[PDB]
Amino acid sequence: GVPCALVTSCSSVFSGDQLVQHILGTEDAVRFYPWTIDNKYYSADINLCVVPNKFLVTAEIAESVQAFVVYFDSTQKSGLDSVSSWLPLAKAWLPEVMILVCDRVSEDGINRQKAQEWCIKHGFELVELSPEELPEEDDDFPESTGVKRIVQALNANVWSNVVMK
Amino acid sequence: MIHFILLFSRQGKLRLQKWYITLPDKERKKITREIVQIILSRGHRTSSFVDWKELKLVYKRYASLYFCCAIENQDNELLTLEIVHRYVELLDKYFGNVCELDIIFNFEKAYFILDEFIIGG
Repeated sequence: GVPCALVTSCSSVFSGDQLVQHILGTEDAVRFYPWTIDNKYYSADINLCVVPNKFLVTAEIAESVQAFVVYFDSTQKSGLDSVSSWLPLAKAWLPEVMILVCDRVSEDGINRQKAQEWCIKHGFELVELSPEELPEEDDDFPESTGVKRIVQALNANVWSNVVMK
Repeated sequence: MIHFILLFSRQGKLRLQKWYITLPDKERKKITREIVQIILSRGHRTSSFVDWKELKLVYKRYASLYFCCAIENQDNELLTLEIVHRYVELLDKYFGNVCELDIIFNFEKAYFILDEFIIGG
């Protein structure tokens, strides 16, 4: 079975389909987008599965989920309410890759502290598509950000259908 | 001396561990789960280490990986930070970068490099 990276958005401004087109660009109803992960260790044909609402997740989608990438709106204090509503499904699927994505954190809403607390509690990593700051010039081993970081994280996974090199 | 060395990700995934104390696997897992939570939750770099039980957890983030070396409270955390950095340089020399991907798919080489650089803790 071809694994899925389940992608959804809890924001009304930015959709899972938009996020998936950003991922594919790197070097309601469910939609599947084929994507071949290719690196020095393996290649793996997966699907980026855009699921606009959780009630469209069928048994057969669920059993294929090996990554979960959820976009959220950080502008309000309530921004993680809708994300946390996915957690019963995420703890059922037990994906090895779990990524919480926003455009950037908001000090007036979900700030970095609150997003980090939630990610560490639940086994996610926080990614910003448009970090306000560029990384420090003396951060000699910097972390990738944005969609590049999402792609790195999806590469750092032993997909069930890896073809090893 | 060094009690153990951990390499883990921002998602809390333990990718490499080297122990210099004999403990059953479930005990080691209790320890590493707790330590990973503590280190990931530190948002401000106000020390090279976290005091934990009787140990000093000397740690540093390199790219998306945390490197943690647990030493005794009286031990030299400055030399430990240097040791961690020198291990990272050895990894960077072999793999051409510092990536979780390398630790996942070339675990034995990362472990070999560490084990042959560190003698007994």
